[PDB]
Amino acid sequence: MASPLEKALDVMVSTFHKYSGKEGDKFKLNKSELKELLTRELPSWLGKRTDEAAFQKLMSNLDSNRDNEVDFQEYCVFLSSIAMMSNEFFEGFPDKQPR
Amino acid sequence: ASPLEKALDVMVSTFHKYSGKEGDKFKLNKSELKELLTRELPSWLGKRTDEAAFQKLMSNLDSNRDNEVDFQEYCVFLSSIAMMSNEFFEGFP
Amino acid sequence: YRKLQRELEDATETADAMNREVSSLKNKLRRGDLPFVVPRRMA
Ligand SMILES: [Ca+2]
Ligand SMILES: [Ca+2]
Ligand SMILES: [Ca+2]
Ligand SMILES: [Ca+2]
Repeated sequence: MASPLEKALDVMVSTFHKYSGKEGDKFKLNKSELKELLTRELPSWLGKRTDEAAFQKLMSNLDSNRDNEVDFQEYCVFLSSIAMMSNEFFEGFPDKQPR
Repeated sequence: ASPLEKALDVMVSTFHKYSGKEGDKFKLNKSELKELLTRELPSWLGKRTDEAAFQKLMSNLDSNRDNEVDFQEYCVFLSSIAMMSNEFFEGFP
Repeated sequence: YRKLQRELEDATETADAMNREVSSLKNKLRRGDLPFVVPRRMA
């Protein structure tokens, strides 16, 4: 019954907790868990800067309420931004582009 | 591609399945949003038909006030749904 | 479907704030501020 989009939403939820529940606050991603999730679940989105200083900068900017963790809402804000990049790729093509 | 990477692409593809039907090729009007919700998110439909409720949802989503739902606003919509599903995930173990 | 009315509405009451948060992050990524992530979709 579930549509692809409905299943997609379930993946957003389940992937988060695959990593958040490893250490400390089981409902938030610490630096280590975030790095795991990104590296294992979003490999196509990893940039040319792989250093800790670069990752720290991302962590800090995702951690909007400044509690040193990434909660589900902050995680969704990041996912949205990624989806938007993919959409910009999508909309660059002519309307009848083959697919 | 991981399940998560594929899921994000499904979000993109589903949007354009409906956005291209009328008017602006890259935004959802009221009619297109209603279609997307009904056909792709039936699990989130209200218990009874309620036009006033739908209009209110449209207004909530239309953050930039242009009478349409663009892709970013649609992501916020999907995020809001995921956040509710997450409340369920966490609230009742 | 749901057992109630207006849950999607409840869920999107802070949509404005979230949009402003997403815009901020998207902008940082676009500006190349966060090179740990790709600036544009890649293969
Ligand atoms: Ca944790
Ligand atoms: Ca935080
Ligand atoms: Ca349209
Ligand atoms: Ca709008």
